[PDB]
Amino acid sequence: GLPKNPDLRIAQLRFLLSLPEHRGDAAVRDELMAAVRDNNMAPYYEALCKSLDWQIDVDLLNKMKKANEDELKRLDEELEDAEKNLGESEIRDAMMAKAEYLCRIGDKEGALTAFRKTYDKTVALGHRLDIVFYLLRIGLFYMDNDLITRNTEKAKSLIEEGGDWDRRNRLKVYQGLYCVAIRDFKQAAELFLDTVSTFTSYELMDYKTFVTYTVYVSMIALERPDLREKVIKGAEILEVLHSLPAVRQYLFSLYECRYSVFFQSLAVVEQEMKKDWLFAPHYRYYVREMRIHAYSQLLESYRSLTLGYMAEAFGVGVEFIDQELSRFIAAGRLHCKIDKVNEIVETNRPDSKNWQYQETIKKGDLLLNRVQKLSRVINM
Amino acid sequence: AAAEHSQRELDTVTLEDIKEHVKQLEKAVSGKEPRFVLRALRMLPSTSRRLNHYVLYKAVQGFFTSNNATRDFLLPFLEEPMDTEADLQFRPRTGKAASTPLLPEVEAYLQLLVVIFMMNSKRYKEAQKISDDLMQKISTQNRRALDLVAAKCYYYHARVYEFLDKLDVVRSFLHARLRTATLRHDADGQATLLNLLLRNYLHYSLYDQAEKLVSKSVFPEQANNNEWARYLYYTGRIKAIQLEYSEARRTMTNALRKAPQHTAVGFKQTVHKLLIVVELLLGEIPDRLQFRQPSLKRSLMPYFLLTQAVRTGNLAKFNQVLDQFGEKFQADGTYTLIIRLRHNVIKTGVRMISLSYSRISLADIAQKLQLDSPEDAEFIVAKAIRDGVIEASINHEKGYVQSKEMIDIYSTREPQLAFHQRISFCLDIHNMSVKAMRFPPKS
Amino acid sequence: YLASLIRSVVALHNLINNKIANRDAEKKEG
Amino acid sequence: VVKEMLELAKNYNKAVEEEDKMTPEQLAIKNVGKQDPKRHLEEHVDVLMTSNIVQCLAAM
Amino acid sequence: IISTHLAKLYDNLLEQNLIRVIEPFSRVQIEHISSLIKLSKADVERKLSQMILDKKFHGILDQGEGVLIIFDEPPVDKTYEAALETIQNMSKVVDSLYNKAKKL
Amino acid sequence: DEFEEFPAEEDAHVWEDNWDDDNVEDDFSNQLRAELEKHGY
Repeated sequence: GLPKNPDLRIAQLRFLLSLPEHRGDAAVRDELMAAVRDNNMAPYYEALCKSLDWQIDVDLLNKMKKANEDELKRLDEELEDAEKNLGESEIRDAMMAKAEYLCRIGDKEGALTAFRKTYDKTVALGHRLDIVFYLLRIGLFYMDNDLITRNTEKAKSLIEEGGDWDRRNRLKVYQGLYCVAIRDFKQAAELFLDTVSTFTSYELMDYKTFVTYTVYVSMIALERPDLREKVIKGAEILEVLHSLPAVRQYLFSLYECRYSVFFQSLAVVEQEMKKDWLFAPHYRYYVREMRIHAYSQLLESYRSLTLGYMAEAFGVGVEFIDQELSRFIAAGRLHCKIDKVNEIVETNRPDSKNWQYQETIKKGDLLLNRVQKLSRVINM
Repeated sequence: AAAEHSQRELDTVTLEDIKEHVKQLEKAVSGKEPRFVLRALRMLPSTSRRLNHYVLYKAVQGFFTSNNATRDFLLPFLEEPMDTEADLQFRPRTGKAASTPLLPEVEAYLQLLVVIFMMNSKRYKEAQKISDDLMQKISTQNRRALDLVAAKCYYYHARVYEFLDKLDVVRSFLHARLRTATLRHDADGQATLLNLLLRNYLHYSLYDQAEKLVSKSVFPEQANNNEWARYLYYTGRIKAIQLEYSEARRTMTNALRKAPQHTAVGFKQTVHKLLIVVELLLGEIPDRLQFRQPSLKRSLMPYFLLTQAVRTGNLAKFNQVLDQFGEKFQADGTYTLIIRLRHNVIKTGVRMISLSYSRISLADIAQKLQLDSPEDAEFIVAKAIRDGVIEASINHEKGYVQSKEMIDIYSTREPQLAFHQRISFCLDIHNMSVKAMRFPPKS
Repeated sequence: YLASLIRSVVALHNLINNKIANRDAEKKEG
Repeated sequence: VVKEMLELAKNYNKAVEEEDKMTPEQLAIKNVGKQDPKRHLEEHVDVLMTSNIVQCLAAM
Repeated sequence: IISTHLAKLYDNLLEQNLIRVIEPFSRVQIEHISSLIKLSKADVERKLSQMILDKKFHGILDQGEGVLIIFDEPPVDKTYEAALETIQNMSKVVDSLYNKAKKL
Repeated sequence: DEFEEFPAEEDAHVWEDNWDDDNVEDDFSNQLRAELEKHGY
């Protein structure tokens, strides 16, 4: 539906070229180079060269820049012609069309300003959203944090006044994609799992990748009861899971309790997470997280399990399984205490009364602090 | 200039604020409630700023002006405005009111404002002469309300001396002046004086001298939140140095909790500085949400590299940080405490091992804590066990550090005792709320 | 304890409501 | 009783958090039906706390 | 169609039979339950693990003694749940008291 | 009531960060690759 301006594929490719091991990748360069020449991205090239120390093609740039100039002039000529002869509908589209060319050419700042001017004059609520959505994509493409949050606030407010379902469905993914990059995974699970059945924003990502993200984020977020009813038995998620078997093995292996393949399947999910432009800063926090759930899930049933069994069940040595439990137990993530002399791990899961009482002290203590904090004030 | 015209409007409003203060100040004197003054004194910091030479002159030409020597004392000490066009005679005292000597509350309040202006004007000596005379005035003055206004001036007077950078001349004065309050059962004045006194003590590192003063003295329980927060930090600083770590955390965390939500970017900065270092020496890795906060982000970043060192236990990294960021610690007054840590990094890892492992064989403890020999850990393993950083028993018969078998607490008496301290405070809050309830004498 | 807390928050709320009451009447007298 | 008092706190939050100021003195008199604010409040606290204290003291 | 559905059966026939066997015992060697069900200890080792995990029957599998500790789940003691919800309730009211305090 | 007595003495990342994240260690796939290879042989 919406335009592919800006192409998030370009952003993902550039981040991949930024990564050390892939900095020398040639296939990425062709695809990144292919996108620039096809859409005539002159300014982005400059930004691309300066960041990655690439060599600028003067002939391409001059022809591109002249093409950009003549194209920009043509839009400028069209804008002037519309102003003298046409009404606000034609100037509105002309200004709206003008910015879209800034998007295609990589001019971050110029695109933001041109669009902002259009939103000032745009009247129809339907057109207002499209420009708002347009800024959001710019933010994600450049990872411009403040822009993505501000427009998101605009989108929510604009939609609430008058919002058709089609745009609200789209915003749900747009809110979600940001959430993955701010490491707010739980909200990404709610946002995506409510639009997996009706994913209509093909601009951001292909459908196979949207479900692939959903399985990645769903597992870290949902508890086993919710994961079963909303992902494993989910109609749409499984269907595209027949074309991405590796993610299928990853999702099921945790649910079916095949931990040997889950850890091995996690190695792929850790490497893949390193290359995505969105899951890059969060890959380490992710592989750690699913690791804790894997351990805690197995220990949920066994009270005291031999560390020899855990190493065999996880297909990892006795030493490594002892180590990770040690590092995780300390941070208060796993409820267990490793007995190294006998190599036996005993679980310390609080009784229902204990946890409720503990919660009364904590939740109660926070409240009494406030009452004391307030009590002093008013009593003077 | 319109800026000063709003300023005099600010002056008159501050005069009206002062007149509000003075009218409330004169209200409390005849209102039979010292509480009223506290409102004027809390606006004091707010009205403390927003004043130039014309302000006090018209105030002192508006207030006082009884031909009393008072005018002769502060008028020369502050620049007098010219024949301003807007000569709004702001005289809350008219004739007889002018004839009547200013109540010790307003005079000090006006004089303090001059004192504040003296501070605001860096005139700590004219304020010194102003202030000590203020004290020389209020030293004799024995009212019940002036103790409040005296208390505020004291810290400013301590503050005027604070900018005077002596702090020993007022060491005795604040030390004796304190005793005047305690022999009066006065509440606020004793609180304010003690905090300024203690600041004096730590400023020269007489922790021994300071540790005594808190030992015999009793801080009024019904004290200002602002003060209660201060005393807790100074006691925390003293306790931490005295090697009473566990109590240092409890007071400092409690001192931090009492910080005036968001006004004092500084106090929260320093306390967190000690809390992070205090916590490390006790074997607890401090909260991470601290180091990311806006106000304390760069301020505590110097301590950040430290707490990362302790958890990593990479002594080479720990020394490297002291070499670089260490010098900055001295100004914060923490270098010494960090030096304790350098030969105490082993404790936490002993705690980390006791928190996760439950029967770790000693030889294994040596491997996971970098201890040179299995024998060396034994003293350290026991010592951490001995010092109550662990809850384990070392069965030397076979070299395994057993951890204590944790019990179902809800079936033991711990939860009841925790509820008692809670209920007693909850009931007390009801009494304190009900006890005051300040039903105004039915008009 | 839960009974004690409810009686305390109600107590404070009653003082805050009362502190407003006499203060508001205090200003309103002028 | 704790369940019944809980629902009475929900109203207490709504009744207070409303704090509607459209003549609040009149609000406190147009909503008097022996309801949430206090009467069905700590009235239960006294019953709940009296029953436990007496029972506990008898127990010890 | 015969595999997915039938497999679900045997995977269910095992549960209904595991429960019948464990009904009497209160602690039974994972080795013994294998003999009754006629399944390898590994097969019952797992199926027990998933049944406990999924909240099928209230028990726990201790591996160091090779025993499944059957037991009874005590209720969630509603009283504490009404208190915890109430604490948050009163936590919100104490907030609205703040706002009344701001008016001074 | 600013405590002027005590003087009031890039990384704009939104997500709250936990201690274990700072830990410096080789990627997980390299651990498993080593762990699997070591027990694999």
